[PDB]
Amino acid sequence: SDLEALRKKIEEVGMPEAVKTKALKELDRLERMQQGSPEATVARTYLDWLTEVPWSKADPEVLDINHTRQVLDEDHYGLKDVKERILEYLAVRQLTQGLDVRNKAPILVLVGPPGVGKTSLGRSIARSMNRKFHRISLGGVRDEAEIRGHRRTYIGAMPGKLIHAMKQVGVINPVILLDQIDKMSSDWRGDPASAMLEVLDPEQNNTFTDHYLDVPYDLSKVFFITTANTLQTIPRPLLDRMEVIEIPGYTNMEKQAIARQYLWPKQVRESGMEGRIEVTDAAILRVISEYTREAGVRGLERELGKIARKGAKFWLEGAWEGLRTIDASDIPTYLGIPRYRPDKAETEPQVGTAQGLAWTPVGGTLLTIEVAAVPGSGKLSLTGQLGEVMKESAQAALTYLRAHTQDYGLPEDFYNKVDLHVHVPDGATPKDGPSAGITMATAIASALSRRPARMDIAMTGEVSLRGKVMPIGGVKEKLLAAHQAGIHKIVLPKDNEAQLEELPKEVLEGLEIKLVEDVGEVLEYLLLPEPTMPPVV
Amino acid sequence: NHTRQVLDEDHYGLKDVKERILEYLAVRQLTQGLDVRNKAPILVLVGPPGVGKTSLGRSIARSMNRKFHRISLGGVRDEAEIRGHRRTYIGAMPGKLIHAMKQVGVINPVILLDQIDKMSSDWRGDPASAMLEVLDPEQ
Amino acid sequence: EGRIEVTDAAILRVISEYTREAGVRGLERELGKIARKGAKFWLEGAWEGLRTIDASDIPTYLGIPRYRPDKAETEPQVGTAQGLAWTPVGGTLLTIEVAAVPGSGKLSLTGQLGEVMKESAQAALTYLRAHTQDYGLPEDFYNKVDLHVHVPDGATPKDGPSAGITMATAIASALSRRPARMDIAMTGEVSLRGKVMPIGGVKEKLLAAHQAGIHKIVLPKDNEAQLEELPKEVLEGLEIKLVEDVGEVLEYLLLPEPTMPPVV
Amino acid sequence: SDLEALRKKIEEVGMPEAVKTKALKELDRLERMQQGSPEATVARTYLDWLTEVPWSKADPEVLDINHTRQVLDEDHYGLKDVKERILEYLAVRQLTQGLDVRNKAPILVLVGPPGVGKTSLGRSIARSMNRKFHRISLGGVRDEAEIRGHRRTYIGAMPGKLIHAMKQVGVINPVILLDQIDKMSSDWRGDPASAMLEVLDPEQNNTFTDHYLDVPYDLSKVFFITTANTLQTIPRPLLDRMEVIEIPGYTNMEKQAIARQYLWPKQVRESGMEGRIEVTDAAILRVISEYTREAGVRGLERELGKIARKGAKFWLEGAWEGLRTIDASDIPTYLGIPRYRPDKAETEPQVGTAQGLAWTPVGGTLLTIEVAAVPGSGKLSLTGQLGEVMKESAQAALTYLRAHTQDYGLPEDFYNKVDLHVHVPDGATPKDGPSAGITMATAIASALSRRPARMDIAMTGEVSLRGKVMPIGGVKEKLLAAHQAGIHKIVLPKDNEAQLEELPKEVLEGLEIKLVEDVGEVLEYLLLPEPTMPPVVQ
Amino acid sequence: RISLGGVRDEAEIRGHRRTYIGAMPGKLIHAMKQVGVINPVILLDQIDKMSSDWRGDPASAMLEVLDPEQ
Ligand SMILES: *[B]([O])([O])[C]([C]C1=[C][C]=[C][C]=[C]1)[N]C(=O)[C]([C]C1=[C][C]=[C][C]=[C]1)[N]C(=O)C1=[C]N=[C][C]=N1
Ligand SMILES: *[B]([O])([O])[C]([C]C1=[C][C]=[C][C]=[C]1)[N]C(=O)[C]([C]C1=[C][C]=[C][C]=[C]1)[N]C(=O)C1=[C]N=[C][C]=N1
Ligand SMILES: *[B]([O])([O])[C]([C]C1=[C][C]=[C][C]=[C]1)[N]C(=O)[C]([C]C1=[C][C]=[C][C]=[C]1)[N]C(=O)C1=[C]N=[C][C]=N1
Ligand SMILES: Nc1ncnc2c1ncn2[C@@H]1O[C@H](COP(=O)(O)OP(=O)(O)O)[C@@H](O)[C@H]1O
Ligand SMILES: Nc1ncnc2c1ncn2[C@@H]1O[C@H](COP(=O)(O)OP(=O)(O)O)[C@@H](O)[C@H]1O
Repeated sequence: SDLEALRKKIEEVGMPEAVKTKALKELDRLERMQQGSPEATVARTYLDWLTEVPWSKADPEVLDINHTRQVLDEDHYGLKDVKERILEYLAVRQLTQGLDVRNKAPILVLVGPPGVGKTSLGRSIARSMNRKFHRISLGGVRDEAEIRGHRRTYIGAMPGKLIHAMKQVGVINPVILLDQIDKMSSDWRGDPASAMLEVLDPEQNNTFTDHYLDVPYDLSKVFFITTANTLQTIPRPLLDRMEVIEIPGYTNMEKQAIARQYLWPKQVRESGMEGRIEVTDAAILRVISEYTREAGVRGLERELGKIARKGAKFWLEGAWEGLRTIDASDIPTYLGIPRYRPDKAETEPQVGTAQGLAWTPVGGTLLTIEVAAVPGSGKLSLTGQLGEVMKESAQAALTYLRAHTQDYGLPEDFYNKVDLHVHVPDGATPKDGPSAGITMATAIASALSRRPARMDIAMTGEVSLRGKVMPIGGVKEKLLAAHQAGIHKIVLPKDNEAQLEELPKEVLEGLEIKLVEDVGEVLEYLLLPEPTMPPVV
Repeated sequence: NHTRQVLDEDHYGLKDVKERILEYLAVRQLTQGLDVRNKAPILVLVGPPGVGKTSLGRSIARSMNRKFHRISLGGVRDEAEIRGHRRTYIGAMPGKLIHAMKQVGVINPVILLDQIDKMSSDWRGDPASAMLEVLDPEQ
Repeated sequence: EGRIEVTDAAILRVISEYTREAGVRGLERELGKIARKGAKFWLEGAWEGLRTIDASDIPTYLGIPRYRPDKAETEPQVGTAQGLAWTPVGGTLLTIEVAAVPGSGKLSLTGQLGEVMKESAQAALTYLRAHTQDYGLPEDFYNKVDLHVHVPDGATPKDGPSAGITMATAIASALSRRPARMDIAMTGEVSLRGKVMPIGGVKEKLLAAHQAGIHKIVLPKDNEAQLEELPKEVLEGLEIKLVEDVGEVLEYLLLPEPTMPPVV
Repeated sequence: SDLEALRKKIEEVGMPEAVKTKALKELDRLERMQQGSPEATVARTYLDWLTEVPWSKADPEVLDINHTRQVLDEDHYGLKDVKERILEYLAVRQLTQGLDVRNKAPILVLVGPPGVGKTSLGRSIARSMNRKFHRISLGGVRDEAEIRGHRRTYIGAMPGKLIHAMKQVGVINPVILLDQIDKMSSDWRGDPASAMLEVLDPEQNNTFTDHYLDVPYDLSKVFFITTANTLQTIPRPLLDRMEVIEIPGYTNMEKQAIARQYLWPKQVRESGMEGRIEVTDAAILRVISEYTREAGVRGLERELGKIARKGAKFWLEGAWEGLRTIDASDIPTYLGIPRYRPDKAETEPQVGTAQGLAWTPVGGTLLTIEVAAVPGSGKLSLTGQLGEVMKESAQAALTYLRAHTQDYGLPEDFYNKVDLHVHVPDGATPKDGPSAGITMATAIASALSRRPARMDIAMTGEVSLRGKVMPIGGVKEKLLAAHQAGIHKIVLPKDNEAQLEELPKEVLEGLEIKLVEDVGEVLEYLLLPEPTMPPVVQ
Repeated sequence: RISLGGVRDEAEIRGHRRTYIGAMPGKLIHAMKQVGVINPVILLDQIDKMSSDWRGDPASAMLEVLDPEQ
C-alpha cells in the first residue's frame, strides 16, 4: 500500500546509501509486524521522520557584504557599531569559503537586555542571505534529551529539537537562532550544554548523531546565531568558541526613531488600520517616558499595539473619516492614566537621600537609597531586602564615616547616641551587591550632617575603610537608565574610566561624568555646604 | 456594534474583558483583506476552572452568526487522536476535529477549543505538535 | 421546577456567608444543595404554590454561616488601623493593632508576619521616630516604651509591604492617643521618607472593602491608573483619597484631640 | 492449551465490541512473541488483568427504603441525627435514580476521630442495598500514579487502587469506601486528588481509566462512601463536591450503651465464650474510664476484647460449672493496674494556672497551662514545645495585660522585675495554635495578680490585642473532651455561638457555656477576688 | 518456614506460569510439598521486608493466600 508508495518516496528523496540500506531493512522488517502493534506505530513513525528531514535539498543563497550591509540598514535603526561589527565578523567567514579548511564556526552570541532586536537581526541576516530562518529557544532546558533525544526504544520517544527544527525548515541550510542560550538549567540530572558542543564543533558536527534517528546527520552548512542577556551563565566550553556582539539597549531618542520607522507603522498595518490613524512624535515620547520601563523596546511595541488595535474598534463604531491623528494629550484616552508620571524626584536635594543605579540582565534601574538618623543607642537597621554583601558595604561606609568625624560635618558622638536606618525601596524586590558603596555613604552623611544632598546626580562605586572608591561593573547598562530617567550628571570610580569607551558615543556629551578616585570627593560634589534641619541632639 | 450588543445581552459585567475581545474582533475585520498581512493571533481565554470560559465563545458565535462547536483537548493522548489512526488496519476512524468537523455541516463555522494546556504530552503520540499544523494558515 | 425560588439578597447571602472562592463552582453546589433540600422538605412534606426563600430561611437549607461577614466596626479606636489584603481567591479586609506600654524600645511584631512586612513596620516606626514633634508624639518615646504590632488572626500567615501606611497610622495613634478613624481603609507602601509607593491587587482590595460596607479609601497616586478596572457602579459609591505622601494620611485619619491619658 | 481455551472464554465476559477487538489484537501479538519471553509474559498479565476486571456482572440492587433505616438501628447505638442525615441523603438519591439526569449526586464523607465507627456505618449501608463491600485506604499517597496507574507495556506498571478494588470486588456495582481521603500527600510526583475528580465527577467517571488499562471503565455504576478525620486537609476541589456528615465522639454514658449492647457480647461471641462469661455494667465503666483516653470506642473494643481472651484462657485452665461475672473489683485481674486517674485534674483554685482545650484529627484533649512569676528582669520564656503561633499568642496576651495594670490591679513595676515562664505539659508533644490566648491571659494574670484561677472551667478563645476575643476552631471536639474529663463549665467566644447548634444534645445537656466577646469577662469570671500568695515583690 | 526476604515479584507466592521447566510454583506449594501434609503450621518470616517494584505486588498475592474467603 502507501508503504509501497513509501518505498518509491524514500528513493526519490536523496540520502546517503547507508541510510537507504538501513531504511529499506526497516521497511521490510516492518511488513511482517502485524499492523496496529504499538511497535508497528513506532517503527512507522521513525520511517516517516527519516523521510521528512532535509537530506539533500538546497536553497539559493548569497553573500554580498554590501548588499547585506544595505539590508541591515533597510531593517534596523542605528546600531552602527553593532552593524559594522557583524560584517567585520561575517567577512572572515567569507575567506573560509568552506575551504579553510580549518577554523570555521567561531559562532556568534548577541548579548543584551531583552527587547533589543537580537532575534530581529537574526531574521534580517537570513533573508539577507536569502536563506531560511528558524527560532529554537533554549530557555531553562534541563536535559540532554531535548537536543540529542531519547532512543527510539523508550516511551514517548522523540528526536531532539535539532532534528525537529530541520524537518520543519524544509531545507539543509537555514539560519538558526538559539536564544535563551544562557537560560539552560545545568546538569541537575546531566549536562545538556555538551550536546550543543556536538552541534557547534565544525569537525564534530558533520556527523551529528541524534539518538531517535540512528543515522549521523550533517549540520556542516547551517549558520548558527545565539542570544543571551549575560555571559555569566554560559559554560566556558561554549563560551570560548563565540565572538561577542553587545546590543545593550536604546535611548528615548533612539527608541522614538525606531518607533516611527518600524514599530508604529507595523502595528497600524498589522491592525488593518493603515492610513486612518497616526501618532505625533510628541505622543510617542509620552509613550516611552510614561508607559514603559526597560532598556530595549519590547514594551513600546506592546503599548503602540494597544493604541492601533483600540483605533480599529473606535473607527468601526466609529468617529472619523481620514486621519484622527494623535498627540500627547490624546494618549491617556487610548492608553490609560500614565504609569510613571512624576514629577521626580523632586531633585531639590533632600536629607538622607542619595541616588544610586543598579542593573541586571533585563536592564539597569535607577533606585533611591534612604537613611534616617534618629536619636537612640547606635543601633543600625538595614531593610529593603538587602542581600548580605550590600549590608557589609553599609558597614564599610558607616565605619569610614565613623573614623573621620571632624573632616566632614558629623556629630562626634552618634556612634553611641543615634540609630541609623538604611532603606532602599521598593520593599519586596531583593537587592544586593557592593557597587553602591559610596552612595550609602553620601546618604548617611546627609542624614547625620542634616545637609541636603543633590538629587540631579546619580552615582556608583564601591568603598573601603581607607575610603577608596573601587571599580565596579555594569557601567553602560546603569548609565543608559540614568539617561532615560532624565539624569545627566553621573559619578564614577576612576578605574572605571575605561568602560566609558564601550558606551555609544552620542550620549557621552549628554552626560557629565565626574571620576572620583577617593570617597571624600563624592561627598563634596553631592552635599550642599549649609544644613537645613536642626542637628539631631 | 452589533456584536457589542450581544455580550451586554448574554454576559453581565466584564466591561474590560468585553472590550478586549472587541478589539481582537475589530482588528480582525480590518485585516481581513489580509494579503500579505494575516497571520493573526489566535485567542486564549485563560481563567481559573469554574468561571464560564466557554460561554464567551457562544456569545461571539451568536454574534458572528456562524455555527458553534466545542471539543476538549486536556487529557488527550494521540496524534491520530487528532486525525485518523489509519484508513484500514487499526480499529480506526478519523477524529477528533475531523468527525466533529462534520458534526456541524458548514465550512465557515466556529470551533472553540479548551483545556489545550491540559492535553497529554509525553505519555505518547504528541498532538501538541499536531495542533500547530492544525491552526497555522501556512499548510 | 416551579416548586421554589430565592430572594436575590438570599443569593447575596449564599455567596458571602457560604462561598469564599473566585469561582461559581462553590456556588452551583450551594445552589445545588438548596434545591435538593427542597425535595426532602417535599418528600418529608408537600406544599402547593411557590415557597420563596429570604436570607433568613437559608440557614435551614443545610446552611450555617461557615464564612462570616467582614462587616466592620466603624467607630474609631486607639491603636488600630483598617487594612486591605489580597489572596488568589479574593480580597480580604484586615485590621492592624498596636500597643503602647511602658518599656525600653523593644519592638515585637506578631501575627505570622513575613520578613518583608516586618521591615515595613521598621521603616514606618523609624520615620515617626524622626517627626515626633510634628505628629504630637513624645519627644523620646523610643527610649521609654516597648511596642507591639499585631494582625489577627494568628493562624493565617501574612507578608507584603502595602501595609506600611496602615501600620504607621496605627502606630501613630498608639503613642499619640488620638483615635484613628475606621470609616477608612488603607493600602500603601511607605519609604523611610514617608513617600507612598504604588501597590498591587487594587481591584480585589477595594471590592473586598466595598462589600465590607466602607466607602472611604486611601490609595497612592501611582495606583490611580488602576481605578479603571472596578465597575462604575462600585465606583459611584467610592470616596477615594489619593496620596503622594504619608503625612497626608495621618492628618486625614487621626482624630484631632487625644482621648486617653499618656503612658505615665 | 486451555490457555488457548482461556482465550475463548474471554469473549464471554462482555466488553463493548471496541474493547473486545482491542483485546483480540493484543492477544495475537502475544502469540507472535517468543512465548515464552519477557514481554510475552507481561502481555499475558495485562491480558489477564484486562479480561478479569468486572464487566457488567452486576448484582441485584436492593432499593433504599425504611428498611435501610433499621439495618442502621441494630448495627449502632445512638447517632439519632447522623442516621437521619444518611437516610435523607439516600431519599434524594432515589429521585436522581428517578433519572431526571442520569446522575448529579454529591459523594459523602464521614468525619470523626478514629473509633467512632465511620468505617462500619458504610459497611452496614452496603448491607442495606445488598451490595458487596470493599475498603480502600487512601493515606498516605505521594503519587497521583497509584490511583491512575502506569503505562501498559512500560514494561514496569501495575494498574492501581481503583482497578484492583473493582476487579477484586468482582461485581459492577459494589459500595466502595475511600478511607482516609484526607491523608493523601499530593506532593510530587503529582497530585493524586486531581485523579479522583475523574473517578468522582460522573462526567469522566463513566469514561476515563487506568493508564495500565487502555480503556474506559464506567465507574458511574459504583457507589462511593468516604472517610476522613478532619475536613481541613481535603482539597477544596474535592471538598466542594461532597456532602458532609459529622461524627465527633461519644460521652461516657453513650459509651456504656455501645459497650453492653454491642461491644461486650460481640467479643464474647468471637471468643467462643458465649454464655460462660459476663461483665457487670459498672465493670464496663471502670474499663471505659480507667483504661482508655480516646474519643472513639476502638480503645474500648480492644480492652473488652482482652477480657474475653483472658476469659477463655482461664476457663480452659479451669471451670465455672458454670457462669462467671466480673464487677469493678475483679477487673485489674484481667487488665492490670489502671494507669488513668479517670477524673480529674484537681479542680481547685490554683495560683498561676488555667484550663485549656486543644484538638487533633485524633481527638480532643483537656490541657493545663502553667505560668510562674518569679522575681526578675523582664524575660519571657515559653517552654512546653510551643510552635511559633502559640508563642506569639502568649506575647499578644501579655501585652494586653501590660496596658491595663490599673484595671486588673497587677503590679505596675513588673516587666523589669519579673520573669514569666509559660509551660504546657506534657513537654514531649508538639503543641501550637492561637485559641489559647485567653487561657494564657488568665494564667499569666493569675500569676502576677496572685489570685487563684478557677479550674472547674475550661476555655478556648483567641485574644486579639485590643482585648477582643476571637472566634475559634474545633468547637465540638474540644467540648466533648471536656465532658469526658469531668469539667462542666466552658468559656467560649460569642462569635463561636453558631457552632453550638451542631453539638449533640447529650453533651449540650451536661454543660454550661459562657459566651464572651471581650477578655475582661474571662478574667472576671475565672479569677477569685482576693489573692492567696504575697505579691511577687515589695 | 517460608522466607519472604526481599521477595520482589509474584513469581513465588504465585507460581511461574508454566510455559517452561525453568518456571516453577510459588513458595507455598514448595512448602506444602516438603511437609507431607495439608495442615502444617507455616510461618512466613519477615513479612514486612517484601516490596513490589517490578512484577505486580506480592502483597496482593499474600492476601489471596491468607483470605479465608478465597
Ligand atoms: B552594584 O553591585 O553594581 C549594584 C548593587 C546595587 C546597589 C544599590 C542598589 C541596587 C543595586 N548591583 C546591582 O544593581 C545589582 C546586581 C549585582 C548585585 C551584586 C553584585 C553585582 C551586581 N542589582 C540589583 O540589586 C537590582 C537590580 N534591579 C532591581 C533591583 N535590584
Ligand atoms: B500589600 O503588600 O499589598 C499586602 C500586605 C498586607 C496587607 C494587609 C495585611 C497584611 C499584609 N499584601 C497582601 O495583600 C498580602 C499578599 C501579598 C503579599 C506580597 C505581595 C503581594 C501580595 N496578603 C497577605 O499576606 C494575606 C494574609 N492573609 C490573608 C490574605 N492576605
Ligand atoms: B486552638 O488553635 O484551637 C488550639 C490552641 C491550643 C491550646 C492549648 C494547647 C495547644 C493549642 N490549638 C489546637 O487545638 C492545636 C491544633 C491547632 C493548631 C493551630 C490552629 C488550629 C488547631 N492542638 C494541639 O496542638 C494539640 C496538642 N496535643 C494534643 C492535642 N492537640
Ligand atoms: N534597532 C531596532 N530597529 C528596529 N526595530 C527594532 C530594533 N530593536 C528591536 N526592534 C523591534 O522590536 C521588536 C523586539 O525585538 P526582538 O527581535 O524581540 O529583540 P530580542 O530578540 O533581543 O528580544 C522586534 O519586532 C523588532 O522589529
Ligand atoms: N455507635 C456505635 N454503636 C455500636 N458499635 C460501634 C459504634 N461505634 C463504633 N462501634 C464499633 O466499634 C468498632 C470501631 O469502629 P470503626 O468502624 O473501626 O471506627 P472508624 O470508622 O473510626 O474506623 C467497630 O467494630 C464498630 O462495630
